[PDB]
Amino acid sequence: ARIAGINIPDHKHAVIALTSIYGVGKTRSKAILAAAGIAEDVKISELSEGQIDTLRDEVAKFVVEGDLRREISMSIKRLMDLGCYRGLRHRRGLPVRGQRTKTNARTRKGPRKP
Amino acid sequence: NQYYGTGRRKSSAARVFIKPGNGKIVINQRSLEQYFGRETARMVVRQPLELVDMVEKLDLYITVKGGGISGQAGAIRHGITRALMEYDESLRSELRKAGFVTRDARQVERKKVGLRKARRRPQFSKR
Amino acid sequence: MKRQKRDRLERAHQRGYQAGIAGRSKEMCPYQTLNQRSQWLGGWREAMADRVVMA
Amino acid sequence: PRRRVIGQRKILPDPKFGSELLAKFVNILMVDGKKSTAESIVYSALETLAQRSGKSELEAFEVALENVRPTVEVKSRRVGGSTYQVPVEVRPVRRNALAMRWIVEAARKRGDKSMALRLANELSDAAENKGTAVKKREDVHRMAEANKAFAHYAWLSLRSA
Amino acid sequence: GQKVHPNGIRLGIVKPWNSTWFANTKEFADNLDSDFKVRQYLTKELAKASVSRIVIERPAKSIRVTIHTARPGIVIGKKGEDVEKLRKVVADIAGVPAQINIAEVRKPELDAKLVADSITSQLERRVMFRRAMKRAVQNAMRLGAKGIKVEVSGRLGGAEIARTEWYREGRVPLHTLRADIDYNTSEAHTTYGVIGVKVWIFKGEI
Amino acid sequence: RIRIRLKAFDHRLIDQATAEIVETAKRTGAQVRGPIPLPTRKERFTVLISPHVNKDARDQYEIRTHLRLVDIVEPTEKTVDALMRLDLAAGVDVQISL
Amino acid sequence: RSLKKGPFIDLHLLKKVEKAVESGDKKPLRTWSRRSTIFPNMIGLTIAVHNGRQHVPVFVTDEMVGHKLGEFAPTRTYR
Amino acid sequence: MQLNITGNNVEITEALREFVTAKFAKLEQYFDRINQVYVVLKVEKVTHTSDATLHVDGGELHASAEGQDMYAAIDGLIDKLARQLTKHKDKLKQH
Amino acid sequence: AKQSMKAREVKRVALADKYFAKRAELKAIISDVNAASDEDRWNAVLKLQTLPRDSSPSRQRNRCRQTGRPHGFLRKFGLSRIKVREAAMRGEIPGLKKASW
RNA sequence: CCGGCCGGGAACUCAAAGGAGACUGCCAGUGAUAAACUGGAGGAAGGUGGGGAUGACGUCAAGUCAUCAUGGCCCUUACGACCAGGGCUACACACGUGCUACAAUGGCGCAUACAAAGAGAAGCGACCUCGCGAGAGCAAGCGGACCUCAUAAAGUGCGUCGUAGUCCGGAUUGGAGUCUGCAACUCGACUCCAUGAAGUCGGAAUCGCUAGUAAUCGUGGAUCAGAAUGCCACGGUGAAUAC
RNA sequence: AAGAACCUUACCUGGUCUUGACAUCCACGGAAGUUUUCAGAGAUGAGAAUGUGCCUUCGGGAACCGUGAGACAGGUGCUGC
Repeated sequence: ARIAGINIPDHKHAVIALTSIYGVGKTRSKAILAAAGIAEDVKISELSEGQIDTLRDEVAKFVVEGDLRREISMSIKRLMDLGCYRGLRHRRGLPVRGQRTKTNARTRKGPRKP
Repeated sequence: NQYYGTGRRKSSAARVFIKPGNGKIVINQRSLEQYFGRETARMVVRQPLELVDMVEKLDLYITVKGGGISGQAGAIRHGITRALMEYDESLRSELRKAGFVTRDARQVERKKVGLRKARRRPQFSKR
Repeated sequence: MKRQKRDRLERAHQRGYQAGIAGRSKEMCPYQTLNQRSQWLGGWREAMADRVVMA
Repeated sequence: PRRRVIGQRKILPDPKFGSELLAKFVNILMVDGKKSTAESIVYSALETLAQRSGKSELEAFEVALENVRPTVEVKSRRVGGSTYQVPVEVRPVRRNALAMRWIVEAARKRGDKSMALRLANELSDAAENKGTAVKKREDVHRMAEANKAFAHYAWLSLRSA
Repeated sequence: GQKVHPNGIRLGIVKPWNSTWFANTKEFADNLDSDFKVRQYLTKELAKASVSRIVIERPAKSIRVTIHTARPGIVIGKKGEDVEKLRKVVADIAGVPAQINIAEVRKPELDAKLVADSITSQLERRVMFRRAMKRAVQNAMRLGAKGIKVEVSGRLGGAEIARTEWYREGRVPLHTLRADIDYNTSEAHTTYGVIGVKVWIFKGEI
Repeated sequence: RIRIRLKAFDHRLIDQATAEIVETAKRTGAQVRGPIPLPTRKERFTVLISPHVNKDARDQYEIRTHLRLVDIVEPTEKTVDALMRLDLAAGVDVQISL
Repeated sequence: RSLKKGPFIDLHLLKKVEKAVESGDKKPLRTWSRRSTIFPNMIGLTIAVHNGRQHVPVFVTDEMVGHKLGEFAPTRTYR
Repeated sequence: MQLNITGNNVEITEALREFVTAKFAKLEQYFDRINQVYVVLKVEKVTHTSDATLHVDGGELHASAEGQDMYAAIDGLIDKLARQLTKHKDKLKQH
Repeated sequence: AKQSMKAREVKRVALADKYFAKRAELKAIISDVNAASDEDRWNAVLKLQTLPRDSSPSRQRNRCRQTGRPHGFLRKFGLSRIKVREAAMRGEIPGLKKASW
């Protein structure tokens, strides 16, 4: 119950249980078990350590927690350093993709202060 | 010999051929149980064969098409009663009483304009 | 969309009963046919007693 | 309505048991226009009502139902400034449907894992005179019997049957 | 502005269509466009000819304009030359050739287009609209219409407020679908603005 | 072998032009497979009815395309030219197939 | 995230760059083609993208290559 | 009670919105609990007219006042609304 | 509705039929995957800017042909929703009548 | 080659032209012997059978001078005409109409059953290869009861999830793409990987709905190069209640 | 509004045209049309080649294109009171 830095659930099935890693979801999580020879419905208590070490270097291929967080921070901070339109929206907290801003915009905005 | 009743219900039409035979019911070259006989309202095809007797008396070759599950089911329920035409108003006079011969002509209504699904109106509300 | 409720016979009753209770001691707002006037007045006189039993 | 003692239609009986009361009960918790899974909830609940009660299923449901069917029901009326509730007797068609609505709501509460387990336990305590729908039954009888002093004019339940 | 068009509500039942051509969906629009332009063109050109209604048919890459008028002598002109004078300019703006016909009405006091053109022209030359609007009703009813209703609308004598008048006489049942009602509408461009004239003429039941 | 399919807007005019071709193909030759009806196309057009606002006031319309088959089984040379120079009742459109 | 094959430029921007690069680093290039990409032989230039009422100059930097010219010239002004 | 102001051909200035709002608030406080109020200002070449729609627990109630200077129309509309409110209020007291 | 706009529409019809469907080979034949994906293809997507911009079929508006009204059009009829009611109730569009079912 | 697949058949579904049928026609009672009402029979349907179209005289000096037409006024080297770029998509906020949820009557995975209506020629686009996929290449067929869009979905059987912000929810954002069109930056749609917000059923106030209705589930059309959570249609499942 | 990237588009900033983008009347030239270059954001302006029948009245009769004088054209500009 320690891969990629954390991986601590138990009593869960394996392909759902790997998805607490920041960088994996239900497709890459099936790619890990299908690429590491593990059936998808086993539990983390039911894995033996001679499988779990073969899953640690398996998930060491795709980018995980820290490298992905400083990577996405490099992307957003890069755009804000260029000062393009997208990064100009990132510097101000408005929708980047071109959503409606007259009415909703409220996930990127936050709560409503007035 | 062989006797026929048409029967239809809710955009769904049956063709019922009844013969003096065993107690088997065939629907669209399948059996009843493997067509819908554990699905929703399987009783409504054996139901007109309950006020009359059917046990190993008459086998049924039914081809229903169009509509859905209970539309085909009520279609067959009308088709069997229509196919009790050689078994006369001794049986159909006692088969008026429990229904079974009205076509049950309730069709789905058309969507009216301005209304959303023919009665629902788009909520002039004060809040 | 269906047909009238209790075809003025014992609706004529409860009109005479409501009109009996809410004052109207005229007994001079009935129907004019006999089978409805008879129990407009019937509900009226059944409503006088129900006025004595209360305020 | 103002008019129309309406041309009334009947219902289909239940397939697995010879009952139309049971088919009405399926139509009560038939949420969202979907009869088949409500039939699976009802059958799955009467099975464990039989195993958790010993006796048969139709009599299990009916004995479990007659401890929540009511007799008197309040009707809220206002005259002048007051707005008091007046006990009307429930008519025996409305009676069992008003029982089953309380069973089904009290099963939508109470939350266990499954709906057949919730409704099975709720019918079990309805046999036990213990659960929620008997508390609502006794609330209705306490407030109609508490407001019993009103038997009057014409706006409710003419002479007899 | 709340009634159905009483010529259009009964288009399969009583009245015939003004166009009797089949066109598949690739040529239906243009086949209706040139169909429009010969009606605009003939309506503009034959304005003195007292035209009732023109019916366009398209047999086999050709065209036929049947011209319903009251005075076919002004239409054919001297010797019949003006028919060909119309037919060359019809064939230029339609699919060449053209077989135009005339189908005159011998009772022009019962045609709703010609009554409305009559009241239109008389209001253009400034007659009293009760005299014109009433004289149309008289001239239909003493000639054999089972009903008529004329309505004029607008300034109607230079008033600062517009109003309508209408002088029905007899039966004009607008809701009976088998009832034959010739409705038509014309417009009179007076120097105070537009005066709209619409006339219903009820004739029979089948 | 001739597949004559014809479509029009009025049923009481296409059933007139169909009787104007069965009497042809039975007047000369024989073996016609009946006036076969086909399903009617029902193009529906819903338009707004005011020149401005009042969206809910509409006007629904339809045109009807009626179709009929003929199916001449054995053609005669009087029949294939009897189809020619006889194409009247404008409003009916005809197609021959071989 | 569009235009599968080849970047987009106009001929009056491509020929205007290939004219004004071999002719030395010069005056800022007035451009109206906002919709065109930024090629790596445009690095080092002051191009003035038209935003609607200005021609705002932006020095083309190395990171700006995959973007377009209108991306670095805002149109609406807020506060 | 939130007052919504709108104007057909009447440019709603900030001094105009302050006064109308004050008058509406004063009326709302005096007669009944009011949920929402819509105000419409129209100018038709001579007539400065005003419409108001109050949404109150009983329901909608509306009034309209023509004036000379807009302010007069607003005052008339507010007095009319107050009168309507008195009627609705004890119309649903009626003990 | 604005004769300027109406003539602008027929100008775009004229150039849209003049250039493309004759020089649609610059994209429908050249700008493809083949063994010709060199600077002939870049010469093609380079080339379509030289053509008049008002030659593409996607600058058409498909207006009404009695009024030029840009909104509310019918491709079957060629008329806007006002004029097709005006001609439908008159009896112009053949076979068209009011529908009810 | 058990595929309506093939000779064949014209019964049946169906197509869609013509007819028949339902009119208080018959019976019993009530009623001024009247109109009518209540109940019964027969019948597919019984009391204007269900639904639509149809909107009286008028009101609101309601809406439209930006569909059009038109009286008057105003501009006519500009309020007219052409082009590029932008804006119509801005956002402290307020209101209206909707979609998706908050889950176990469910989510997910596998297997599998049943529709009606419609559209299609610079268009709809099989099959077969390549791609995880949006899609790409070749390319038949079809101006269509034939060919294509086009696998209906809810449902059903099996397995798992065990009541948690969870295997709910799918917002936002990053990366990589596809298609359309000269051209997806402002500002398109979609796909893939990742990210995983609010939300645990909504105060005061408020709306629709009486039966194939409500409520849910999918499908199609127009407008359209591309761009529906809207509109207009169609079917599936299908209630409660009216004293 | 039954579907605003351009167009639509009516609004804004700039770049231009004036009997005009669209219609008629008068005169003078030219077949119309077609391939390509330069400049420019494009409109536009400059070109470079190609092209020539319908009736003999023949400077034409057409269709089409340019320049010139106005009568005008045009206006989604105001008034739905």
